[PDB]
Amino acid sequence: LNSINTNSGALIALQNLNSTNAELTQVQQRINTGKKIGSAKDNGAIWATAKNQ
Amino acid sequence: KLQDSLDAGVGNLVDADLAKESAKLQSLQTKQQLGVQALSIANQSSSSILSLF
Repeated sequence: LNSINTNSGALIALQNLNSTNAELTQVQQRINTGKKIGSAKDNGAIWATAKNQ
Repeated sequence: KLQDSLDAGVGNLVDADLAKESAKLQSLQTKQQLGVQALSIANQSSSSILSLF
């Protein structure tokens, strides 16, 4: 509290910014690919099923 | 008649169905424009941290 060495609030704000940045890059993947399941990383079962089909 | 049948078979082997190709052309032009938009949005990501200094 009121300390020089540490600022927890900046850490929480930074992890929140990292979360919104990850959501942004995921949406960028959904537009540049046009697919909501573009790879096995998104969902392996539906992806393998659509691949075989 | 046999020569006409052989030419028809060569056409069945190689010829493309352009009616599918027109829809593919339209969808691919739209997908390319969306991909250029997503690429620009990905290129802009670095700018945000200049304002926090």
